[PDB]
Amino acid sequence: MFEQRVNSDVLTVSTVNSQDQVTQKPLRDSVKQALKNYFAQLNGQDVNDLYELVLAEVEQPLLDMVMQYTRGNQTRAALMMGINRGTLRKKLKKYGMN
Amino acid sequence: SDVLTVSTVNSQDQVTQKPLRDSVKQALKNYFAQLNGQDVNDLYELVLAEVEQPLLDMVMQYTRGNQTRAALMMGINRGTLRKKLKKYGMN
DNA sequence: AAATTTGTTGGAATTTTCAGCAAATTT
DNA sequence: AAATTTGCTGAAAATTCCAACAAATTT
Repeated sequence: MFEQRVNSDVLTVSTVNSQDQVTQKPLRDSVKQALKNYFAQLNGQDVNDLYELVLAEVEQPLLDMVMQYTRGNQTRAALMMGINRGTLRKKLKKYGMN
Repeated sequence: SDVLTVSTVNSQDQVTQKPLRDSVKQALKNYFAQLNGQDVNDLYELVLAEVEQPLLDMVMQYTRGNQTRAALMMGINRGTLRKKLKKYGMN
Protein backbone atom coordinates (compact mmCIF):
# COMPACT_ATOMS: atom_id res chain seq x y z
CA MET A 1 0.00 0.00 0.00
CA PHE A 2 0.91 3.68 0.34
CA GLU A 3 1.88 4.99 3.77
CA GLN A 4 -0.31 7.69 5.35
CA ARG A 5 0.73 11.32 4.82
CA VAL A 6 -1.19 13.42 7.29
CA ASN A 7 -2.04 16.98 6.27
CA SER A 8 0.54 18.28 8.73
CA ASP A 9 3.25 16.69 6.51
CA VAL A 10 2.05 17.84 3.05
CA LEU A 11 3.73 21.24 3.38
CA THR A 12 6.91 20.86 5.42
CA VAL A 13 10.12 22.81 5.98
CA SER A 14 13.62 21.48 6.77
CA THR A 15 14.82 21.78 10.37
CA VAL A 16 17.76 20.55 12.44
CA ASN A 17 17.52 18.68 15.74
CA SER A 18 20.04 18.55 18.60
CA GLN A 19 21.94 15.87 16.64
CA ASP A 20 22.74 18.04 13.63
CA GLN A 21 20.34 15.74 11.81
CA VAL A 22 18.25 17.37 9.09
CA THR A 23 14.52 16.63 9.26
CA GLN A 24 11.18 17.91 7.91
CA LYS A 25 8.57 19.48 10.13
CA PRO A 26 5.07 20.86 9.43
CA LEU A 27 4.72 24.39 8.11
CA ARG A 28 2.15 24.73 10.91
CA ASP A 29 4.98 24.85 13.45
CA SER A 30 6.76 27.70 11.65
CA VAL A 31 3.56 29.74 11.78
CA LYS A 32 3.19 28.72 15.43
CA GLN A 33 6.77 29.82 16.17
CA ALA A 34 6.52 33.14 14.25
CA LEU A 35 3.51 34.12 16.40
CA LYS A 36 5.09 32.91 19.65
CA ASN A 37 7.95 35.25 18.69
CA TYR A 38 5.61 38.03 17.56
CA PHE A 39 3.93 38.01 20.99
CA ALA A 40 7.24 38.17 22.88
CA GLN A 41 7.89 41.53 21.17
CA LEU A 42 4.42 42.81 22.14
CA ASN A 43 5.52 44.76 25.22
CA GLY A 44 2.69 45.15 25.27
CA GLN A 45 0.43 47.29 23.09
CA ASP A 46 -2.72 46.16 21.28
CA VAL A 47 -3.14 44.79 17.76
CA ASN A 48 -6.14 45.11 15.42
CA ASP A 49 -4.81 43.46 12.26
CA LEU A 50 -3.22 40.11 13.18
CA TYR A 51 -5.21 38.16 10.59
CA GLU A 52 -4.61 40.44 7.60
CA LEU A 53 -1.02 40.72 8.85
CA VAL A 54 -0.56 36.94 8.76
CA LEU A 55 -2.65 36.37 5.65
CA ALA A 56 -0.50 38.88 3.75
CA GLU A 57 2.72 37.10 4.79
CA VAL A 58 1.34 33.79 3.55
CA GLU A 59 -0.56 34.88 0.40
CA GLN A 60 2.45 36.59 -1.21
CA PRO A 61 4.71 33.48 -1.48
CA LEU A 62 1.80 31.22 -2.47
CA LEU A 63 0.95 33.49 -5.38
CA ASP A 64 4.65 34.03 -6.10
CA MET A 65 5.21 30.28 -6.24
CA VAL A 66 2.02 29.29 -8.11
CA MET A 67 2.61 31.90 -10.83
CA GLN A 68 6.16 30.61 -11.32
CA TYR A 69 4.74 27.09 -11.64
CA THR A 70 2.04 28.05 -14.14
CA ARG A 71 4.73 30.10 -15.96
CA GLY A 72 2.52 33.19 -15.61
CA ASN A 73 -0.76 31.50 -16.60
CA GLN A 74 -3.54 33.10 -14.51
CA THR A 75 -6.29 30.70 -15.60
CA ARG A 76 -4.29 27.67 -14.43
CA ALA A 77 -3.09 29.26 -11.19
CA ALA A 78 -6.65 30.13 -10.11
CA LEU A 79 -7.71 26.59 -11.04
CA MET A 80 -4.85 25.17 -8.90
CA MET A 81 -5.74 27.24 -5.86
CA GLY A 82 -9.49 26.66 -6.26
CA ILE A 83 -10.17 30.41 -6.37
CA ASN A 84 -11.85 32.19 -9.28
CA ARG A 85 -9.48 33.77 -11.84
CA GLY A 86 -11.01 37.14 -10.93
CA THR A 87 -10.12 36.99 -7.24
CA LEU A 88 -6.63 35.70 -8.12
CA ARG A 89 -6.13 38.71 -10.35
CA LYS A 90 -7.37 40.89 -7.47
CA LYS A 91 -4.91 39.39 -4.97
CA LEU A 92 -2.09 39.79 -7.48
CA LYS A 93 -2.88 43.52 -7.66
CA LYS A 94 -2.90 43.77 -3.85
CA TYR A 95 0.72 42.58 -3.82
CA GLY A 96 1.95 44.35 -6.97
CA MET A 97 2.47 41.10 -8.86
CA ASN A 98 1.65 41.92 -12.50
CA SER B 1 12.17 45.83 10.30
CA ASP B 2 9.81 42.85 9.86
CA VAL B 3 7.30 41.44 12.38
CA LEU B 4 6.65 37.78 11.42
CA THR B 5 9.90 35.77 11.54
CA VAL B 6 11.21 32.36 12.63
CA SER B 7 14.49 31.14 14.11
CA THR B 8 17.01 29.38 11.87
CA VAL B 9 20.49 27.95 12.51
CA ASN B 10 23.43 27.77 10.13
CA SER B 11 26.28 25.25 9.99
CA GLN B 12 28.34 27.53 12.27
CA ASP B 13 25.77 27.21 15.12
CA GLN B 14 24.60 30.83 14.75
CA VAL B 15 20.86 31.34 15.31
CA THR B 16 19.32 33.93 13.00
CA GLN B 17 15.83 35.19 12.07
CA LYS B 18 14.19 34.94 8.66
CA PRO B 19 10.70 35.99 7.60
CA LEU B 20 7.91 33.41 7.76
CA ARG B 21 7.15 33.89 4.09
CA ASP B 22 10.53 32.35 3.16
CA SER B 23 9.37 29.13 4.90
CA VAL B 24 5.97 29.17 3.21
CA LYS B 25 7.82 29.53 -0.08
CA GLN B 26 10.09 26.60 0.75
CA ALA B 27 7.12 24.44 1.77
CA LEU B 28 5.67 24.87 -1.71
CA LYS B 29 9.00 24.65 -3.54
CA ASN B 30 9.09 21.21 -1.95
CA TYR B 31 5.40 20.32 -2.38
CA PHE B 32 5.57 20.98 -6.13
CA ALA B 33 8.88 19.18 -6.56
CA GLN B 34 7.46 15.89 -5.31
CA LEU B 35 4.32 16.04 -7.47
CA ASN B 36 5.17 14.73 -10.92
CA GLY B 37 2.64 16.76 -12.87
CA GLN B 38 -0.20 15.58 -10.65
CA ASP B 39 -3.29 17.78 -10.41
CA VAL B 40 -3.35 20.32 -7.60
CA ASN B 41 -7.06 21.00 -7.06
CA ASP B 42 -7.55 23.15 -3.92
CA LEU B 43 -4.20 24.59 -2.88
CA TYR B 44 -5.56 27.80 -1.34
CA GLU B 45 -7.87 26.11 1.15
CA LEU B 46 -4.91 23.81 1.87
CA VAL B 47 -2.39 26.48 2.81
CA LEU B 48 -5.12 28.53 4.51
CA ALA B 49 -5.97 25.47 6.61
CA GLU B 50 -2.32 25.05 7.55
CA VAL B 51 -2.01 28.68 8.71
CA GLU B 52 -5.38 29.33 10.41
CA GLN B 53 -5.04 26.42 12.86
CA PRO B 54 -1.77 27.72 14.43
CA LEU B 55 -3.06 31.31 14.31
CA LEU B 56 -6.32 30.43 16.03
CA ASP B 57 -4.61 28.11 18.52
CA MET B 58 -2.05 30.79 19.46
CA VAL B 59 -4.39 33.78 19.91
CA MET B 60 -6.73 31.65 22.02
CA GLN B 61 -3.76 31.03 24.31
CA TYR B 62 -2.87 34.73 24.34
CA THR B 63 -6.48 35.85 24.89
CA ARG B 64 -6.82 33.02 27.45
CA GLY B 65 -9.79 31.38 25.71
CA ASN B 66 -11.48 34.79 25.45
CA GLN B 67 -13.19 34.67 22.04
CA THR B 68 -14.22 38.33 22.16
CA ARG B 69 -10.73 39.88 22.58
CA ALA B 70 -9.12 37.49 20.08
CA ALA B 71 -11.53 38.61 17.33
CA LEU B 72 -10.74 42.31 17.96
CA MET B 73 -7.05 41.42 18.05
CA MET B 74 -7.09 39.45 14.82
CA GLY B 75 -9.42 42.08 13.34
CA ILE B 76 -12.31 39.81 12.31
CA ASN B 77 -15.88 39.76 13.61
CA ARG B 78 -16.38 37.67 16.76
CA GLY B 79 -18.86 35.44 14.89
CA THR B 80 -16.35 34.58 12.18
CA LEU B 81 -13.85 33.49 14.84
CA ARG B 82 -16.39 31.03 16.26
CA LYS B 83 -17.24 29.84 12.75
CA LYS B 84 -13.52 29.21 12.03
CA LEU B 85 -12.99 27.46 15.37
CA LYS B 86 -15.78 25.17 14.21
CA LYS B 87 -14.12 24.58 10.80
CA TYR B 88 -11.20 22.98 12.63
CA GLY B 89 -13.29 21.75 15.55
CA MET B 90 -11.39 23.53 18.30
CA ASN B 91 -14.09 24.29 20.90
C1' DA C 1 -5.31 28.97 -38.39
C1' DA C 2 -7.13 27.03 -33.91
C1' DA C 3 -7.25 26.81 -29.29
C1' DT C 4 -6.53 29.44 -25.11
C1' DT C 5 -6.01 33.05 -22.21
C1' DT C 6 -6.78 37.77 -21.06
C1' DG C 7 -9.26 41.73 -19.55
C1' DT C 8 -13.47 43.21 -18.57
C1' DT C 9 -18.54 42.95 -17.58
C1' DG C 10 -22.93 42.82 -14.69
C1' DG C 11 -25.35 39.60 -11.63
C1' DA C 12 -25.81 35.88 -8.64
C1' DA C 13 -23.98 33.12 -4.51
C1' DT C 14 -21.73 32.97 -0.52
C1' DT C 15 -19.05 34.89 3.40
C1' DT C 16 -18.23 38.25 6.75
C1' DT C 17 -20.11 42.39 9.59
C1' DC C 18 -22.74 44.30 12.84
C1' DA C 19 -26.00 45.52 16.64
C1' DG C 20 -28.86 43.67 19.73
C1' DC C 21 -30.67 39.89 22.69
C1' DA C 22 -30.89 37.29 27.36
C1' DA C 23 -28.33 34.04 29.59
C1' DA C 24 -24.14 32.53 31.48
C1' DT C 25 -19.39 33.50 33.28
C1' DT C 26 -15.89 36.59 35.12
C1' DT C 27 -14.62 40.17 37.61
C1' DA D 1 -23.57 43.34 42.63
C1' DA D 2 -21.54 44.99 38.24
C1' DA D 3 -19.18 44.20 34.15
C1' DT D 4 -17.91 41.29 30.63
C1' DT D 5 -18.55 37.47 27.43
C1' DT D 6 -20.96 34.27 25.36
C1' DG D 7 -24.37 31.93 22.14
C1' DC D 8 -27.60 33.36 19.14
C1' DT D 9 -30.06 36.11 15.64
C1' DG D 10 -31.72 39.17 10.99
C1' DA D 11 -30.17 41.67 7.69
C1' DA D 12 -26.75 44.82 5.56
C1' DA D 13 -22.26 45.19 3.74
C1' DA D 14 -18.61 43.13 1.37
C1' DT D 15 -16.44 39.64 -1.18
C1' DT D 16 -16.36 35.83 -4.03
C1' DC D 17 -17.95 33.19 -7.75
C1' DC D 18 -20.01 32.94 -12.42
C1' DA D 19 -19.95 33.01 -17.32
C1' DA D 20 -19.91 35.42 -21.17
C1' DC D 21 -17.34 38.37 -24.67
C1' DA D 22 -14.16 40.57 -27.87
C1' DA D 23 -9.48 41.11 -28.20
C1' DA D 24 -4.79 39.84 -27.34
C1' DT D 25 -1.48 35.58 -27.23
C1' DT D 26 0.16 31.14 -27.42
C1' DT D 27 -0.14 26.98 -29.41
